[PDB]
Amino acid sequence: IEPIVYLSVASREELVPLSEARVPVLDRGFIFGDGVYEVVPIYAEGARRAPFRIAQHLARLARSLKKIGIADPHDEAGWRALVARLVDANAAALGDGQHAIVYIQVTRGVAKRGHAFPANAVPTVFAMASPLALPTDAQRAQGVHCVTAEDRRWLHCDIKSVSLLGNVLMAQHAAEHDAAETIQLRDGNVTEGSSSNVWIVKNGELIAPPRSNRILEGIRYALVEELAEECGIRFVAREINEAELRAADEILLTSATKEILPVTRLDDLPVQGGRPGPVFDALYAAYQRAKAHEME
Amino acid sequence: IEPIVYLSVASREELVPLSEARVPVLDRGFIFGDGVYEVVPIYAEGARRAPFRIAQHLARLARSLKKIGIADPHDEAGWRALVARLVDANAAALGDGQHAIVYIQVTRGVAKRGHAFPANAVPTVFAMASPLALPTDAQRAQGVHCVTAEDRRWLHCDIKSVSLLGNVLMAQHAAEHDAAETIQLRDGNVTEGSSSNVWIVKNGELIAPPRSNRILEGIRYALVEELAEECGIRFVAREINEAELRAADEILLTSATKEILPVTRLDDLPVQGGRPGPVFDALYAAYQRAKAHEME
Repeated sequence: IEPIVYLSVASREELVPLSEARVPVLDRGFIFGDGVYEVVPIYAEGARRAPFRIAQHLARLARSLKKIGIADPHDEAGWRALVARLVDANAAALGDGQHAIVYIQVTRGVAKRGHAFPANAVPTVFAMASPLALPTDAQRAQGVHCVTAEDRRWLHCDIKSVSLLGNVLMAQHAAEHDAAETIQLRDGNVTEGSSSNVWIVKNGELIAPPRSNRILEGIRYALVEELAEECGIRFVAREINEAELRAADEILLTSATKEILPVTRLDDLPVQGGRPGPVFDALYAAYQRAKAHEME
Repeated sequence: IEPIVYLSVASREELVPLSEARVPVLDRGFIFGDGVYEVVPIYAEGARRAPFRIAQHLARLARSLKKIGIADPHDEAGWRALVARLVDANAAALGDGQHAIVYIQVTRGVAKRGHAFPANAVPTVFAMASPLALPTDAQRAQGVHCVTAEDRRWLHCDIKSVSLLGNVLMAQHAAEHDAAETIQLRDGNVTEGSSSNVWIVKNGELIAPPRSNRILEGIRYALVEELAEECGIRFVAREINEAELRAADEILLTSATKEILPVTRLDDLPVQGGRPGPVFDALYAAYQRAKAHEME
């Protein structure tokens, strides 16, 4: 069964098979990377599918839109209804028991090509629901490999934008090095991954960089704060320099698709003893409780 | 008469009216800004249209493609033939005497959404010929206004990429300030405009920043070097700090669509006496000779 996607262009909307969904070539999403996006995890219990932290994802979408001057085309209820309809439309394509991600992209729309904002732009909206494969048993048990690289991205990383060539290059770098992610450093301090946030553990304390324009605030930033408090784990927001990263007791990744994931090799060297640590274990369990609590 | 555009997706190519040209929603140009582009000026003498410096533009296209790992889908002759066919196809839409720009965009193609390079990607190619309005008599006589801003772009500015949200924000900033361009500064030194290169004149000498990953090497960089030598104007490649920019005798912009243009107001203050200077005049005349010489 083919995925069914949502597409609205020039205020004309459709729900159609993926193979039939096409955008005009002059959409500024295609020409200028002029748009923002969200990825929302959708968990299945049999035929029942429910989003996780969708209020917080939609609040970020609103922030990303405002940051680049695109008017938000739906209220929160409207976005929620759109996502629900899209997920429902994909019940057969996904199948019972199958988790999903909902991808939402909003661009400034179609106009004569010119860099400044076009007068009276109508935003384009694209949304898709596709299967989500969470990190496996094996990956949680063994942990994953990350490499490091210099952060050469722009300085508006607080916007979740589709101008993602810099992130694409870092993801490809990771893949070429048999790694799940590239941990970027700027001025010798950790920023983030190509599509995940980075945490370390040192002497029983959970540590993350402070919120800033070098780092996208993941929906998991607030969540993991909550989880650490629940678990009685001290959380410290603080710059992490390269030495501190390499000497960490644990290194963790978070994202919508990763949940929380232990990093047990860094640039081909084991992280401590090369196995996931107890803070990962506790936070991962707490994440699963949070999923059950908020959705069931 | 509607513009006719070229589109190749998944190795299937067409020449079609603009209104009929659409790309699949999962093209990585739309999803990830994962692509590069060129803008080539096409000058008309009546019904005859000819590209200017197209060899150099195509060489840059090849460099941009290689820099992000996309295989080049044509040899130089193939690109030249594509451009010629496209311009011919648009003879009626443009009309006699009408200059054009040819826009060429190449993306990594359509695939399941994932940041790393997809295995066996077939690049998408989009090309359009649209009317070019050069800066007017009035603009050359009076000069244009620029504003300055901090350079918050990424650090691979040597790639002419379509991940252009950062450039879009700077172009919009300029428009909001009744300005033609935003001159960016990084670490207190001039880099470039949102879509143009920046030059100053001080004590009869032409000055531009050095080639680097903070600045796209315009096709006009080599050209203007040639023109300055022809005119007996000393050219110096050197960092320009903010003070030197504001105290310049002349400030100039170059791009395919601007040719060379004098900047006579900077952040709402006159540049010297607020009128275009003699180095602008000489270089502009030399540019026109170069056009006549290389194309006629």
